[PDB]
Amino acid sequence: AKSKNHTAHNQTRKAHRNGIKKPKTYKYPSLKGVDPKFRRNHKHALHGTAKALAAAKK
Amino acid sequence: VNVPKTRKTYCKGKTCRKHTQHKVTQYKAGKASLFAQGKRRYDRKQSGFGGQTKPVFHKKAKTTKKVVLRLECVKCKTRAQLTLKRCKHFELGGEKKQKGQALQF
Amino acid sequence: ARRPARCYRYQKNKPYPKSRYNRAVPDSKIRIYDLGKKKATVDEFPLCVHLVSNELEQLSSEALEAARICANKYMTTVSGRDAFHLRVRVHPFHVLRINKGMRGAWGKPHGLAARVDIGQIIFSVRTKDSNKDVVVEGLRRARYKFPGQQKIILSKKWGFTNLDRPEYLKKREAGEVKDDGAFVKFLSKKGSLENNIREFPEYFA
Amino acid sequence: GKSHGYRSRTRYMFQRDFRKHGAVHLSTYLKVYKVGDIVDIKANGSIQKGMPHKFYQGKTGVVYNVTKSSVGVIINKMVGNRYLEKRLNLRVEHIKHSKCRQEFLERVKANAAKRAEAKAQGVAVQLKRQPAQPRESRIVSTEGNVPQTLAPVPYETFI
RNA sequence: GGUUGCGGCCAUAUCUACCAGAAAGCACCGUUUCCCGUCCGAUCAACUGUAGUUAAGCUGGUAAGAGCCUGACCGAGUAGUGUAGUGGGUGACCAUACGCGAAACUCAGGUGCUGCAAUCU
RNA sequence: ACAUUGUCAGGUGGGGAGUUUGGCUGGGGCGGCACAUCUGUUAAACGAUAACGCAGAUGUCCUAAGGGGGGCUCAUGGAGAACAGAAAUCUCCAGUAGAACAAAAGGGUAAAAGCCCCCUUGAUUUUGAUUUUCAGUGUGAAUACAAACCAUGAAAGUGUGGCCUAUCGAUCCUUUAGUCCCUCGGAAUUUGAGGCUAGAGGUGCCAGAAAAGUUACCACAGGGAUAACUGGCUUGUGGCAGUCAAGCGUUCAUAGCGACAUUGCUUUUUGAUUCUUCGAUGUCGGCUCUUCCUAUCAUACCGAAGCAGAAUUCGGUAAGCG
RNA sequence: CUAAUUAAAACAUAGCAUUGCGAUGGUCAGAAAGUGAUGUUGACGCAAUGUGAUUUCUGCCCAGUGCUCUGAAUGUCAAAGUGAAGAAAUUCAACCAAGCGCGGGUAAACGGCGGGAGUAACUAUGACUCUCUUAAGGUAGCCAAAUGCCUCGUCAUCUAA
RNA sequence: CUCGUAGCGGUUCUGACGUGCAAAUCGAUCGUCGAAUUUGGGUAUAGGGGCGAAAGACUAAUCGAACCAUCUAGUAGCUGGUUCCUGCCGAAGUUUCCCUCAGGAUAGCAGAAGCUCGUAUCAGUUUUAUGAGGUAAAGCGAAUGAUUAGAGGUUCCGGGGUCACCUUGACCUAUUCUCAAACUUUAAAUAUGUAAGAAGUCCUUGUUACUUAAUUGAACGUGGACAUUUGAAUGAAGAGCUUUUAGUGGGCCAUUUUUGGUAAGCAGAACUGGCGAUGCGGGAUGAACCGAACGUAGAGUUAAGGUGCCGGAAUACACGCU
Ligand SMILES: [Mg+2]
Ligand SMILES: [Mg+2]
Ligand SMILES: [Mg+2]
Ligand SMILES: [Mg+2]
Ligand SMILES: [Mg+2]
Ligand SMILES: [Mg+2]
Ligand SMILES: [Mg+2]
Ligand SMILES: [Mg+2]
Ligand SMILES: [Mg+2]
Ligand SMILES: [Mg+2]
Ligand SMILES: [Mg+2]
Ligand SMILES: [Mg+2]
Ligand SMILES: [Mg+2]
Ligand SMILES: [Mg+2]
Ligand SMILES: [Mg+2]
Ligand SMILES: [Mg+2]
Ligand SMILES: [Mg+2]
Ligand SMILES: [Mg+2]
Ligand SMILES: [Mg+2]
Ligand SMILES: [Mg+2]
Ligand SMILES: [Mg+2]
Ligand SMILES: [Mg+2]
Ligand SMILES: [Mg+2]
Ligand SMILES: [Mg+2]
Ligand SMILES: [Mg+2]
Ligand SMILES: [Mg+2]
Ligand SMILES: [Mg+2]
Ligand SMILES: [Mg+2]
Ligand SMILES: [Mg+2]
Ligand SMILES: [Mg+2]
Ligand SMILES: [Mg+2]
Ligand SMILES: [Mg+2]
Ligand SMILES: [Mg+2]
Ligand SMILES: [Mg+2]
Ligand SMILES: [Mg+2]
Ligand SMILES: [Mg+2]
Ligand SMILES: [Mg+2]
Ligand SMILES: [Mg+2]
Ligand SMILES: [Mg+2]
Ligand SMILES: [Mg+2]
Ligand SMILES: [Mg+2]
Ligand SMILES: [Mg+2]
Ligand SMILES: [Mg+2]
Ligand SMILES: [Mg+2]
Ligand SMILES: [Mg+2]
Ligand SMILES: [Mg+2]
Ligand SMILES: [Mg+2]
Ligand SMILES: [Mg+2]
Ligand SMILES: [Mg+2]
Ligand SMILES: [Mg+2]
Ligand SMILES: [Mg+2]
Ligand SMILES: [Mg+2]
Ligand SMILES: [Mg+2]
Ligand SMILES: [Mg+2]
Ligand SMILES: [Mg+2]
Ligand SMILES: [Mg+2]
Ligand SMILES: [Mg+2]
Ligand SMILES: [Mg+2]
Ligand SMILES: [Zn+2]
Repeated sequence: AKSKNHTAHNQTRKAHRNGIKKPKTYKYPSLKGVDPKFRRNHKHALHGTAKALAAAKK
Repeated sequence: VNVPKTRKTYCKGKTCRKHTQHKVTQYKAGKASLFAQGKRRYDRKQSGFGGQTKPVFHKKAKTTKKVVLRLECVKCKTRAQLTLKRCKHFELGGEKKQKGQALQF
Repeated sequence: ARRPARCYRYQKNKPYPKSRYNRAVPDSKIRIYDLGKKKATVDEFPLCVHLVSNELEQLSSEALEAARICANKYMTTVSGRDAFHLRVRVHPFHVLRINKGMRGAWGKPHGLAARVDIGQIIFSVRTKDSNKDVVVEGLRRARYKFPGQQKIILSKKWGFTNLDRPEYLKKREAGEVKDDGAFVKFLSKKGSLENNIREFPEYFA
Repeated sequence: GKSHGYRSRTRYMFQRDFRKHGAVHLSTYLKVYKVGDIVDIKANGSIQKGMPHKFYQGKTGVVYNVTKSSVGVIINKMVGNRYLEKRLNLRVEHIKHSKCRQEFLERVKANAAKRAEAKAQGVAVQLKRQPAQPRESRIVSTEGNVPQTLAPVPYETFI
């Protein structure tokens, strides 16, 4: 049969019945997507920071 | 499509591990080689009555096949497989583009 | 044979002119836009009388030609063909479609129309001040050929110009006015002084 | 049929801003982007590599990754009934700093500075911005300015 | 302040015509063994600032210049537009109410600014 | 000691059997593909957005038309050279691109992305991340990296195909490359087979069944989600009116007419909705019989004439009566 | 003959014609059978069809498809059998029956039966003629016919119409 | 062979009847009536079979495949129906894929169960700052493309007219009228992105294999400085998170902007609000309009609409018009 193809009528009512959320950011994002050279050094630049912190407290 | 039959590509040959010279041939399939397991299963399943069991495909639509260049390193004989696009013509030899010459025929 | 002018009377679709997607436009039938003594100077005809549209509509190319014939025929038989300059200030550029059950509905070009705003001038006649009531009745008879409602506005400009009758006078004893073919060129305080001397030399006296 | 390609409907958007065609001027390549900087995405059509999709033209986001010629920018994209984090690899010639964040960061330096002489004396310096408050009392003089206007004008056609 | 090299913004710097430039730099200019490149030392390369010159480049000024740039209660609160009515009108469209608000035009003004280095009667 | 017979193998075999004959659709059929795509418009200045909307293009082409470097400026116009002119080559001036970039269109590009020359294969290997279509799946295309290995250039750099936006494909099976790696289950050797990682061979109805017709003898489940007859809306067309009056009507626009225009009326003609009806509103014409409308053929009474009379023609009241 | 909506022009028919078959057979049954029908038969028979009394005739086509042929014998040719290599499973090669392909015959087999142009001492008409394709290009006859859209063709007749 | 009885058939009345006398009769009118006649009994042929002077006819009122039982409660994306009350919450007719389009899956909308916590973090809104857009309008003596009309400029660009001429075409320069969904220098309104801080700013300097000529930068830190006017307005109804699941996936209307169409109670879009799913007051009447959304009552006041009479409410007041 002939049918109504497409409409976006009533689509923003459903989009706001459950209240659109911004994506809930965090401190310390994932290092996926970073330049792998920078992440590789950052493993060591934070390992040695912990060694210089844990030995200095004890 | 004109492709040179000698190439300088990377070799994963565990001794080169660098760009070496490669002799280039076009890849053809090779024979069906009965005693392949799906062929032996095809033989035991077509026997008897009820005729054809597996589908027999008909509505082919491609005018072309992608050409696969079947390379070979000149040093360690480690072969590669490169793939190009669909083309109605694939020329493996020479006959490079001479630019300033008069047309004919 | 032709659909009546009530069918395409109101502007319901966008401007659809002749270009590289239409390519089959049937040509208009008004092809003369200046009438009377068009080669009279600016000074011969100081009195501009206008036909102005009070309605937003489409004037058809048939209707603009028919009103042109009727208005030209009245003015020549009263004062002669060199007593006025009737300028049709409206050009039919809008192409109308026609479909000929509802399937494949997109149309093929039918006729030419001319979209006119409320307040837009249709006709303009410049003439002498003595020939004023002749021109009005020549335009008053041209109302009947048009749908909608049209007004006869006595302009305050001098002829076919964009400056009033006394403003044109103070520019005329002064030397900022000189003849062209159909119109009059004006002097500016701008550009090179040598070109202000080449043309317009009665000034700077 | 219908066409939904990558640069579809981008006829005027990726255009090159009249009498400013040609090469990219060198201040674009001398700008410095750090992670956390807030950047406006405006695609330069004369550079076809690293070019953002048409959804992100005019969007503003935060640099997260820095590579050789490209910043990684995070944009929030409304997809259905929520926003999704979009991570874009754009070269730095489609990217400029958001001038609002330069205007913010000076106000942070200003509010630090204004609170300093709030610590010398007179605490609660009232450093928050306020809207346009209603006007105060005036006394309008008339010396040389006697009030005069006439009436509405009549109807003239003035053609 | 001039000039040179490297620039930033990229015509207020562009274009057209005419006129000036002290010093300095820059330029034109002299030669072709070498390095180098050409049909050809015009380009390019190489050499000496030696034979000469501001003619050009180049800088600056002039122009009721063209263009470009800025401002205007200049158009104009205009065209358009958001919102409202059991407003008007047969309709086309229009008027009002609460807001937002141009562009073309027109006048006035202008015609590169500046960074780093180096040198200059 | 051949037919015959038993078994197997090739043919013949709609005589007989079973199954197949896509979808979108201003009803279905037909045509077409809007079925997988790209550019501009539709599309109403973020994005998204339909129609069998519109104007075009896709299933290719390329070892250069890919990568890098250097040099140069293109369309065209003006003036100049024997043949030679309007177009052969040569030389200068002007040239913001009016040219070219494989192919549609849009965008981009002037010491280049174009034209000429030199060198090359990065159109390479490996694993992730990302963008678009999006379920934030897949496929295709693309962007930025990173480990290599090369190209290239003096170098800074640039190159993971084509300046960018399209040019394409799952499981199963077959095949090839790689390791010479895993297993063949009593233990081995050798073939042979199976396995892992990466491609190929293809499904265009393009997320992908293996399939010719007709039915008026048809049948079943439904469907006014759907064609015809009616009613209703709309009104291209058909008819009937009106305004204006260039002209026709011996002179004289309007007695009677009337072009080019223009404004309406009808649903009885013919066209558009599939609104209602498929658990059926009995489908044309005729006959019979009643009533209604008036847009009046006649009859009654009038007005006009290019009405002398007779006969006509135009118009009014009027559906009483034929 | 459609019992119970179609009695007909449909079916049959004699006549005509075609085809197959000499019995170890034709045509057909049956699951098979030491089994059947025709058949208690024998070409003046049996079986398979087509047309449908009589008069008078049955034109042209074998290119298609079917049917048929003591017809051509390295084109294709399955299984079995033969040979080579291999340790062997296997791989290959040669030979290769019917049937297909090749050649021919058959239209009372199925079926088919044409355009453009110019031409006669009329204006066009076209015996004859020039090409395109044929296998043949509708002959004898008949017709707006129960077969012709245009079409209510044109003329005559029938009628007042 | 014929006329015509008995007989055997069944033409026409389209007769009667048509809940009949009758699931095929009755009556009249008819065909044929000595054979291919009519007929009893016996016998043979049986369902994908028979039999057929052929109608898909007949084979026990059954025939384009008899009848009986079983498999079988065969299958159904299709139609009907689906059984008590109250309370609370409460939709969708849209996305993507599917031989998908009367159906599924998937996301969305909805409920339930909660869990971790306790006004954090926010928001269908504004302001301030800062971008993006090329639509409405504007423009065309601005480009591209249309288009109007004269001016001035003299040429084997075939203007005939001499063999430098009233009767030149275009071209160039300055004017002029009119325009553009797939043109544009400009450029709104509405809509739209981001920011307005403790995950902050400042100082000191710790780490690293990244980066720099160089602890230089980069990133993450130690320690220290600043406390709710801690960095606009308004609100906040608790915030955040998880699991699982129903129905839906036919839509329709109105305002505004729209495409096609002459137009439509037409076919298709966008934003919002409705109807569906919804009563109440008004529009006489009506899914959608206006007003307003609903526990059971009482009193008051209103909305939209009204106030001659039906009919609650002024045959009120005022100025005119008809
Ligand atoms: Mg739907
Ligand atoms: Mg597109
Ligand atoms: Mg020299
Ligand atoms: Mg309202
Ligand atoms: Mg647009
Ligand atoms: Mg958009
Ligand atoms: Mg095109
Ligand atoms: Mg294609
Ligand atoms: Mg170069
Ligand atoms: Mg190209
Ligand atoms: Mg193009
Ligand atoms: Mg794709
Ligand atoms: Mg499978
Ligand atoms: Mg074993
Ligand atoms: Mg193997
Ligand atoms: Mg599909
Ligand atoms: Mg029913
Ligand atoms: Mg009457
Ligand atoms: Mg009468
Ligand atoms: Mg009368
Ligand atoms: Mg009456
Ligand atoms: Mg009566
Ligand atoms: Mg009967
Ligand atoms: Mg017997
Ligand atoms: Mg014959
Ligand atoms: Mg064999
Ligand atoms: Mg004949
Ligand atoms: Mg007899
Ligand atoms: Mg008899
Ligand atoms: Mg009898
Ligand atoms: Mg009967
Ligand atoms: Mg009867
Ligand atoms: Mg009874
Ligand atoms: Mg008898
Ligand atoms: Mg008897
Ligand atoms: Mg049978
Ligand atoms: Mg039959
Ligand atoms: Mg039965
Ligand atoms: Mg059942
Ligand atoms: Mg509720
Ligand atoms: Mg799909
Ligand atoms: Mg569905
Ligand atoms: Mg249903
Ligand atoms: Mg819920
Ligand atoms: Mg625009
Ligand atoms: Mg516009
Ligand atoms: Mg539009
Ligand atoms: Mg908008
Ligand atoms: Mg569905
Ligand atoms: Mg449904
Ligand atoms: Mg339209
Ligand atoms: Mg309801
Ligand atoms: Mg109301
Ligand atoms: Mg109500
Ligand atoms: Mg009413
Ligand atoms: Mg009322
Ligand atoms: Mg109570
Ligand atoms: Mg009362
Ligand atoms: Zn190798």
